[PDB]
Formats: sequence, structure tokens, C-alpha cells
Amino acid sequence: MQALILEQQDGKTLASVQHLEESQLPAGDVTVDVHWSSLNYKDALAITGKGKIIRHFPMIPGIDFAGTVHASEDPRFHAGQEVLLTGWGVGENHWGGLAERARVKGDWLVALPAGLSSRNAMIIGTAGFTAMLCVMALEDAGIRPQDGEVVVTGASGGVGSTAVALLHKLGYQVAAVSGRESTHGYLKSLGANRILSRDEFAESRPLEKQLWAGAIDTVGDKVLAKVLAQMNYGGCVAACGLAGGFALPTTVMPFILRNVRLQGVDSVMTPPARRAEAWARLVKDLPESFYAQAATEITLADAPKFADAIINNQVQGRTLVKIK
Amino acid sequence: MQALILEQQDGKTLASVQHLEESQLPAGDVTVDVHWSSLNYKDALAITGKGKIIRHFPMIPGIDFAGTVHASEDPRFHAGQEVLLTGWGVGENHWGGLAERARVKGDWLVALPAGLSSRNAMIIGTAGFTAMLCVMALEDAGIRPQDGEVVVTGASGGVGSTAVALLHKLGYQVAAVSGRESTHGYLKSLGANRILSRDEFAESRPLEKQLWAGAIDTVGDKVLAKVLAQMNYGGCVAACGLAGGFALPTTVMPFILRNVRLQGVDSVMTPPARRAEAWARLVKDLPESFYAQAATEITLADAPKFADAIINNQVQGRTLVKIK
Ligand SMILES: NC(=O)c1ccc[n+]([C@@H]2O[C@H](COP(=O)([O-])OP(=O)(O)OC[C@H]3O[C@@H](n4cnc5c(N)ncnc54)[C@H](OP(=O)(O)O)[C@@H]3O)[C@@H](O)[C@H]2O)c1
Ligand SMILES: NC(=O)c1ccc[n+]([C@@H]2O[C@H](COP(=O)([O-])OP(=O)(O)OC[C@H]3O[C@@H](n4cnc5c(N)ncnc54)[C@H](OP(=O)(O)O)[C@@H]3O)[C@@H](O)[C@H]2O)c1
Repeated sequence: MQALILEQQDGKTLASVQHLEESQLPAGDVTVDVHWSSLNYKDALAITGKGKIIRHFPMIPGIDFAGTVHASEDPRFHAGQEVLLTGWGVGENHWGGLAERARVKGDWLVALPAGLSSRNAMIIGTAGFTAMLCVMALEDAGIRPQDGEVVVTGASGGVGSTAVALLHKLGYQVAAVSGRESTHGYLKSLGANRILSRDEFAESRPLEKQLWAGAIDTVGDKVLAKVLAQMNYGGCVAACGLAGGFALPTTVMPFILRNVRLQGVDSVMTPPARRAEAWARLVKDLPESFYAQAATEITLADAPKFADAIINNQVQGRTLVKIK
Repeated sequence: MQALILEQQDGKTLASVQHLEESQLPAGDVTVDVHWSSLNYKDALAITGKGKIIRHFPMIPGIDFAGTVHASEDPRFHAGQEVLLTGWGVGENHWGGLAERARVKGDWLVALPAGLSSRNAMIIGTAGFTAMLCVMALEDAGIRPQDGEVVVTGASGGVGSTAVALLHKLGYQVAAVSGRESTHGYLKSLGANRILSRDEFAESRPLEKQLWAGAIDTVGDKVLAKVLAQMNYGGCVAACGLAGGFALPTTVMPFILRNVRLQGVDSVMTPPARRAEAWARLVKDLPESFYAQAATEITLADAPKFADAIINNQVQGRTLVKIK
């Protein structure tokens, strides 16, 4: 079998496609013939050797994959069945998606839903699944299209792009925040009602003027701090990222004076039930047009190059990896 | 009529009980003969001139009151009716409850709930109403007694005492955090199962060991930051306070890695349906023993002295003001 393999020569990560035997695969009760994977921000860090994502080498990266079951000892899954996986430590501490074959716990798999192609599941990937979870968080908080504008940060990215399209489809007025001017036409076509510059969110008072009924944040750090200060009374922010930094230098004022909810969204260990629900919602809520707009398809050996482009913020939308 | 009056000579607030004519009260549809009020942290800030709570002088402070309607131009209220009020800006921008009479909008009043005495309504006051809103937030998040331990910070105070008593009644295992060894017996008597020192909430990593299914925070600052770092995956913190400072020096990690919810709770502008629900729940969920254990009854003339004690963290439980 072939696989993208991370090894460490002199402490610096080297990535290259290599042949290896199925016998080397980690233990698990389901074996999957992988047809598609993707590159997420976390995959890019893993591949660039940045971020301390990988604590064991050599490692097959890729926190995502979709394919067909080769063999299964889990009674929920049968040989030939179409399945997908995102998260659960896969591609971090367990051999990953960017390989022709993977062996995992059946607990980590999701049956490919009726209404979603294996290829499109990967275009969504971890990033899109996370966006769906964020949207469901706003809904849980009672945030409706009629309540006001929803703001999306890091909007041109994988999570951001998906969130814009989901919110647009669901009827919300969407404001997209982006540090790049080249992404504007793209963002408008995704459904953004207006585009705002990243520099507009540098520093804030504890409370700013109320602007947002809802927010989906991929940035963290000072951007998230300012969004919080700008939330309408009873607004909700769904936070999932740290593209701008992991710190959260905020105050309790939006919370105790404006009754704001900050809902954290984790994709790695999302419970099976909510996980299944998110995938079913994606079938319903993501327009077929999104898949053509947001995706760039690459081959396995091109991953390191794109990993680099992702870290340097030189891409927009989602990176789909054909594994075949 | 008699009322506690706040005036500032030169950037400093002066508080004294004075006699005034009823005709000096602000305009409003409902005139109430006040029988009870209370002192909350916010009232103590107002009365001591700290916290920029009052921007208009002279002011009659007191964000709570309970009494009997003398006259009403509002068709929802009638002469002789028992009513209570918390919040709505009363005691901040509108002459408030620390007086023999108050005049207010019908919208700000709550008919005295069946089963609740006027005196007990004020032992509860804003502090207890807030604790109830915090408990309801944990419930909204699906935090059940079987799910794990709930921590209450600033536990010996007004909101904290009520919170401990409510959670205890509802069947939770409760941990109380206090910076005063002298409050431990009192906290145990309210139903706290575990008592921890505030000293243990001074430094923290972005993620600490997972300890709490839920939390009710009245302190903010570092204590809140560490509580966030200690939340179980999917845990919820209901935050309502700033006794320890208004800053929130935290990181996105508990949110994006552990799916934590931080729900802000405001008592001031709580809409009528939720506000009515909270009062109904309080009547049901606070044991009779609570009113006896938590309350210290003072007269209006004692208010300034007690406001000092509150700000100096030299009181425990709830301060009840007999106005009648
Ligand atoms: N389980 C989880 O909570 C989970 C799951 C998926 C993703 N994430 C996190 O969510 C974030 C987004 O992931 P992704 O895969 O969408 O990433 P991405 O496509 O690589 O980029 C996200 C966007 O963030 C913006 N950005 C990048 N650097 C920035 C900076 N220094 N300051 C402000 N904005 C910056 C860029 O948008 P613009 O150029 O338009 O400004 C970029 O397109 C990442 O931090 C990722 O690790 C977490
Ligand atoms: N969100 C809202 O609409 C609203 C409504 C009501 C109350 N509040 C806020 O909630 C908080 C509690 O109100 P309350 O009436 O219960 O006040 P309280 O009776 O004074 O309780 C505050 C408690 O915090 C602890 N504390 C005091 N100073 C501290 C410090 N410097 N560092 C760490 N802990 C400290 C003390 O407990 P220990 O001695 O046991 O440590 C004290 O009992 C206040 O900040 C108040 O403004 C907000």
C-alpha cells in the first residue's frame, strides 16, 4: 500500500509518499479502503511539522477520510459499505487518512449518509462538519434569521467558507470577515451579504455597539474578543478555531450584562448522535453549488506543497485529496 | 416618607437616610408602599460610590423591593395587591427600593408569587433570582445531577448561597469555593458537599484536569478562567459576576477542545416569561430552612454600614432590609 508518511530526520518533519505493508497498520476492528481524504488546517500543521500536532513518528497524517469498508468486526459495518471518518485522534495519534488504507475503531466511523457522495463528504471534511456544528450551536441558542446579522470570521477558509454557505442557505444575513482582499468575489458568491476587513477587529472595549445576533469564529485571540464585545443582548457565538492565536483576552461584561452565550465547538470527540445529526443536516443544507465553488482537488504527492500553502494562507476554500 | 439618599459632593458619594415628599418620586403608573428591600453587591457598589453604577444624582438606590400597591393607573395592578420588583434599571437610573415608597412602570413589577411571602421574596432578591437563572442555564445545557459535580464560586455570598441551596435541593453534588475559612460551616449547612479554597484558583494552564459538569460563577477573573480550564468535556459554566474582577484572562482551548459552554446570565432585563418561571421555580426549589440560614435583617439606617461590609467581603448570605 502507498501512504503519505511523516518521519523525523534531525527533529524536522519530512513528508513523502512511500510503500508499506498492511501489517504495519495500527489495530482496529474496521479496515477501510480509502478513496478520498482532505487537508485541514490541522493536517497542514502536522505535515509542515509545525504545531506539535504529532507526538509519535513515523505518522500517517490525515484527520479525515472517506472510503469503503474492506473488513469489519463491528456489527454496525459491513464489507463494501461506504463510510467516512473525521477526528477521534486519527491523523494525530493514530495512523491517518492520507493513505490507501486505514484501520480504525468502528466507534470512530460514520456511515456515509444517503444523499451525500463519498467525494463531497471529504470536501466538507472536518472543516465543514465543524461549520455544521457551529450552525447547530446558534440554533440551540435560538438564533434565527429574523434576529439579526450573523458574522463569520476567517471566512475564506475551510470552516469559514462552509459556514457562509450554510447560513446563506438557511436564510441568515451574513457578514464575512477576511484579512485578504482577493477573497471577496469568492465570499460574495458563497452568499456573504457583506465583507469586512480583519483589521477592523484589532482592539475592543469591554462592550462595543451591539451588531451581531450570532457569530461563527475560526480565529480566536483578539478577533473573537471584539466579536464578543459586539454581540446583541442574548446573542450566541460559536467558537471553533485559533487561526489568529489561542489566547482569549476578553471580559465577563458581554456575558453578565448582555446575557451572551459563548459555545465552544469541538469536532475531535463529538458524540456519535450529534455527529450523525450534523452529517444528515449537511445533506439538506449545503447546496450542490458549494462543492464546485469551494473545492480544489489534488493528488496524494501534492499534499506537502498544499500543506505549505495552507499554513501560509495562500489558499481559499477546501483542499480535497484524491486517494483512489 | 423616608428614603436612603445618595449624593456626591466631589467625585465621592454620600449616603444618608432622609425625609422627602412622595411627590418627589419619579413618574410612573404604579405606586408601591415598600415593606422590604435588600442589599445586593450592585447596591453596595452604588452606596459606596464604587463601580460607576450611578451616573445620576441624587439617587434612591435599591434594585429590589417588595410591597403593596397603593394606587395604579396600570390595568394589570390594583390597590392592595402584593408585588415585588428586581432589576429593570431600578436603583441604577430610576429611584429604587431603599425607601418607604416607590413609583414604577407596571412592566417592571411581578405579582407576588403564591406561596412566597413578601419578606422571603426579598431574602431572595436579585441575588437569588440570579442564582435561579444560573441553575436554569445549567439545565438548558442538559447538566443533570447524575452527570457530575457542580462548582459554585464566591459561594458564601448572596448569589452563591442561593445557588448552593438550590443545587443541593435539586440533587446535585456541590463544590463550594470560598476565600474565607470562616464561612465553611455555613456553606456545609447550606448543603455544600465539598469546600475548596480560592487560593487554589490563582494560576492555571489553558487546560487542567476535568473536574466539573457545571459551574455557577460569581467571581470572574482568574477564578473563572481556572474553572473554565477544569470543565468536563461538554460542561457548562453559568457566569453572572465580577466580585474578583471583570477581566476574563482565558484561552479558547476549553471551548474548542472540550466543547464547553459559557452562558452569561443577566438579571436586569430578563424577559417576563423567563422571569416569571424563575420566581415560580424559587418558590418550589428553595427549602424553608434557607430563608432562616441566609438572611440578616437590618433597618434602612444600617444600609450604608452594611454596604461597606459587603464591599469588604465581611458578610455572608443575604442582607434583608426591613422598610416597613
Ligand atoms: N475541532 C475543532 O474545534 C476544529 C475543527 C476544524 C478546524 N478547527 C480550527 O478552526 C480554524 C480554521 O480551520 P480551517 O481548516 O478553516 O483553516 P484555514 O482554511 O486554513 O484558514 C481559516 C482562515 O482563517 C484566516 N486566518 C488565517 N490566519 C489568520 C490570522 N493570523 N489572523 C486572522 N485570521 C487568520 C484566513 O482567512 P482570511 O484570509 O479570509 O482572513 C483563513 O482562510 C483553525 O484554527 C483550525 O485549527 C478546529
Ligand atoms: N448578572 C447579573 O445581572 C447580576 C445579578 C446579581 C449579582 N451579580 C454579580 O454577581 C456577583 C455576586 O453578587 P452577590 O450579591 O452574591 O455578591 P456577594 O454577596 O458579595 O458575593 C460575592 C462573593 O464573592 C467572593 N469574593 C468577594 N471578593 C472577592 C475577590 N476579590 N476575589 C474572589 N472572590 C471574592 C466572596 O465569597 P467568599 O468570601 O466565600 O470567597 C463573596 O461572598 C457580584 O459581582 C454581582 O455584581 C450580577
